[PDB]
Amino acid sequence: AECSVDIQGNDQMQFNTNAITVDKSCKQFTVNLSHPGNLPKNVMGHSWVLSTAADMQGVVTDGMASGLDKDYLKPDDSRVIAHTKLIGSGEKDSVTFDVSKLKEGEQYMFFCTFPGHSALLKGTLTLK
Ligand SMILES: [Cu+2]
Repeated sequence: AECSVDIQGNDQMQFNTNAITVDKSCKQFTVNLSHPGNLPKNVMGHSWVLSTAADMQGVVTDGMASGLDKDYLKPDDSRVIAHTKLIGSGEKDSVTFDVSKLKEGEQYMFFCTFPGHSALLKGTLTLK
């Protein structure tokens, strides 16, 4: 796929990919989240967070702090250029970011913020 990537997350708390390379001429990427599973968004939710590793943890720890209604996300985090809604069982959400937001050289990680999710589910983004 050009300047889009068909991601997913599942009941077996695993991401179907653990890395993403974005195209330097991509002038707008997309990440279409897809939940194939039987667990609700309240006990096995997932979401795609775009943010370096220099702040991944904090967006995490400060993510599971923002209630459950605040999609276990700190409201208006600058430490996230892009993120997806908290879908769940049979749900499907996405997000498209500015590839001018994506700085070269700087490492980058996507993950899940649901209390103890980022730990397991994640993967490296890059600007090849
Ligand atoms: Cu998750």
